[PDB]
Parts: sequence; structure tokens; C-alpha cells
Amino acid sequence: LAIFVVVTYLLTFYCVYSATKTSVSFLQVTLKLNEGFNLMVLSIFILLNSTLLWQLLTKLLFGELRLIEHEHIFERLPFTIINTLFMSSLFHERYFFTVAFFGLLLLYLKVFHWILKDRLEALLQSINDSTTMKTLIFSRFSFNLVLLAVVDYQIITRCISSIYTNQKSDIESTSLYLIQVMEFTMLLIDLLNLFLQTCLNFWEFYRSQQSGKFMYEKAIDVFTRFLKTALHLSMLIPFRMPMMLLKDVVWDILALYQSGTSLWKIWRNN
Amino acid sequence: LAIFVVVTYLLTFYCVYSATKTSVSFLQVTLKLNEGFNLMVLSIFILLNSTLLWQLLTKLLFGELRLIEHEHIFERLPFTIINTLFMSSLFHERYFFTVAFFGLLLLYLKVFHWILKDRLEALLQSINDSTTMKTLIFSRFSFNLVLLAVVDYQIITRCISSIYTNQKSDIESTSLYLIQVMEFTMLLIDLLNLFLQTCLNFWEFYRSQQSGKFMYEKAIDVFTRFLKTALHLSMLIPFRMPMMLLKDVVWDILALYQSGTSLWKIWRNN
Repeated sequence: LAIFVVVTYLLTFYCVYSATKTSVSFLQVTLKLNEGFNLMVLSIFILLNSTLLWQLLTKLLFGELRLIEHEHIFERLPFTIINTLFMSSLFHERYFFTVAFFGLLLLYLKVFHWILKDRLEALLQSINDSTTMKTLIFSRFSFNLVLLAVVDYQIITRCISSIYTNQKSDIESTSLYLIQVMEFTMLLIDLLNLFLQTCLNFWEFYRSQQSGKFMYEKAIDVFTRFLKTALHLSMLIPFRMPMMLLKDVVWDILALYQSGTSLWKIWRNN
Repeated sequence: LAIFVVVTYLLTFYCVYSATKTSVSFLQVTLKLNEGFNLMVLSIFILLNSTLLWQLLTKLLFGELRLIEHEHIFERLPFTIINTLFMSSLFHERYFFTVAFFGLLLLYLKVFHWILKDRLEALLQSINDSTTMKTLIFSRFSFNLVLLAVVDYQIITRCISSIYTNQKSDIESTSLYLIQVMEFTMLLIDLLNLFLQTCLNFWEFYRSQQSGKFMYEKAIDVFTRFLKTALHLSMLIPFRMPMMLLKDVVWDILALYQSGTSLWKIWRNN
């Protein structure tokens, strides 16, 4: 594969070079490239470059990935892919390549988020060897979670600005981008859960170091389900394909059942 | 996820049931379902079912998958996905869901083929513990390879029949299906390589048991590259987007360079 990318570069260079050599003004070149085949070549090259970066970003964040992470990712992917493709298909007619881009972005982040969860478990397990040191060591989760948190927030902030700016012109495309807000919001919400769980885990450490948690853990997980449910439910307000959004609303309802079970335990305890 | 699928079933059932309850003839039902929303529901359900089967097919063939397989798969996937999507995009206008289906089929097989290669290495390594027994044990590769071989051949056979049958009507769609023949042929060719390599590995075993291989190994790998190159080159004959096919033709040319290196060693040896 590495060389496939090298060759794509060489083609891409020529494509530009040729348009350049055969023109006088950079604007003439700009169009020739954005007009035909050469644009598609550039697009392919960009996607390959993005992909290579995401692989690096894993190396700089998670490194090698543990078997257990590889397994969870492998299992979650084909279904993640179907569902993304379903919501994506809706707008292919107007935006296919932009949509394909966002499709990839959502995947790469979902993968990073799934991995992060497993990294929390690892840092929790190491508590006994660190003992006192967890006080500072736990920040290793933060230097994974926070980094993703910044990215998720930035995407949402940017999506919204764009939507508002052209909301009256993008009469259908608002749904494209507003769905993206929902999906990226869902990631931000899951990350918030991991934050809160981390906080409760650090809280237990503290109390031991200082020297009912189970229900505190449920309260976090129950709230999280509620918050996510509220998001997907409010998403059904716009006219464009509420029935397609509904598949996730319905999943959240299943989660709401799981909340019901946790709630029963809470209510019973009093 | 498991329950997402259960719910999809329940919806899908109702969708049909309702059309059924509210009709007299099965044909009225057939249309209502194939006419609107209910068709899409059925399509979603089918894709989920196919996915679950592919997961089972792994369990019945490769089981759990070794870390090394998980790693190779993980790394090869995003690029496999880009390139499939590129060739797929070309026909989305007329066939998106059929195309998406074939996209998934090509992936699942590529994954099975990548895994198979690694299973050959494992069976080769075990030679020393089996000693004499390799005589029969090696058939374990065959009960992986042959099974995929049957499937690859059947797909090709079926694709061709369909193409010929409607070749004069599918004036553009021939390219869709003919590209699929090429891609599935490429899998059949890679599998042929593994067969031949297995045969040469068994051949070495035999000679030891009976009691220059490196160049024999190269001759197989060099032929394989040639055969694949010839396929992709002949694929540029049809009018429809020879430039898109060209990306693989060009990759094969890179391989042809690798053949050149192996050939030099052969020519030198004489």
C-alpha cells in the first residue's frame, strides 16, 4: 500500500504540473484542475493522506493497540459501517464525497473512543501498583480523553456555525449537517460518560488514599442514557427523514429500558 | 448491537404484517412493500442478517483469529475501503444498494483471504511437531482454501452468466458487473497463489519425508503477478472509465517491477 500512495502522489503532481505548464495564470490552472479528471486525482490523494494521518494519530495516542481493543473494534465496525452508510446514502445525490469524508471522520473517532474506554479499564487495574501515584498517573487518561474532547467540541462548534450561516439556503442540506452534529454530539456524550466514570474511579482512589460506589456508577450511566435519548428525540423535529433518524431514537429507547432497570435499583434503595 | 437487530426484525415483521392484514392478495402486499418505506426496512434487515452470518462464517472457519491476523486486517481495511468506494461510486446513480452489497461481499472475502495466508504460515511452522503427520494435517489448509475457492469460482461463474444474458441491455451496467468479475477474479488469483505456495511447501515436506526451493517460490510469485497484470490490462478494453481501472493496472505494474527483480535472480542463475 505504501507505494500505491507514492504513485498517487506522482500522478497528482503531474496532473497539477501539466495544467500549470500549459497555462499562464494560476486561475486558469485552478479551473482546469477543478474542472475534470485532475480534480478526482487530487481527491483520491487527499483521502489517502488523511488515512495515513489517522494511522499515525493512533500511533501517537494508543500506539499498538492491545488485542482486546482490536477485537472490540473488529466486532463493532461492520455494523457501525452499515448504519453510517444508511444515513449517508440519503444525501449522496448532492454531496457524496463530502459525505464520504464525514463518514470516515465519524468512524475514526468512534474507533478512538472505543479504545479510550478500554484504556480507562487498564488505568483502573493499575491502581494497586501505583497506590499513591494514581494521584498523578490518572492524567494519562486525561491525555487521551481531553484530547478527543477538544476535537469533538471543535467539530460541533464548526458544524453549527456553518449550518446557521447558510441555514436558509441549505434547505435540505441542513439535515445533512445537522445529522452530523447529532452523530458527533453522541460521541461527545459518550466521552462525557467516560469522563464522569473516570472521575468516580479517581474519587474511590482518593477515599482509599485519604483513609456504595456501584450506585454512583449507575447514576452516571443512567443520566448518560437520558441525555443521549433527549438528543435523538429532539432530532426528529425537522422535516427531512425523521423515519431514518428514528432507528437511533429507537436504540436509545432500548437503552431507556436499561435505565429503567438501574432506576428500579435506585428507587428500591430509596 | 444484538438487540438492534432484534428490534429491526420486529419492525420488519410488522411492516410486512400490516401490509398483509390490510390486503387480500399476496401481490397487493408484494407491491406495497416494494413500493415504499417497508422495502427499505426489509433491506436494512437483510444487510444486518448478512453481517451476522459473515461473523458466524468466521467462527466456523477461523474461529477467534490470532492477534497477527487482527493486525493485518486492521491495517489493510481503510485502504481497501477507499478503493472499493471509488469504483463503487461510479455506479451509485443506478445501483447504489446492489453496489453496496457487492462492496461488502468483496470485503468479507478479502478478509477471509488475508487470514488464510496467515493460516498457511501457521501450518508451515507446525511441520516439525507433526513430522510425518503433515502428510494428512496439511489438508487443514485445504479445508479453508478450497472452501474459499469454491465460493470465488461460483461468484465468477454467476457474474458472467448474468453479464452475457443481458450484455446488450446493460450498456453501462456491464461495466459494473464486469468490474466485479475482475475484482473477484483477483481474489481467485491470490487464492491460486496460496494454493501453489502450499503445494511447494508440501513438496518440500515430502522430499524431507522421502529422504533450491527459494527460486521455485519466486517462480510462483512472478507468475502470479503476471497473471494478475494480464487481467487488469485486458480490463481496460471497454469504454467505461478505463482511467478508474487504471489505478489497479498501475499497481500491477509496480508489482511487475518486483517481478523484474525476481526475474533478474532467475536469469542470473540461468
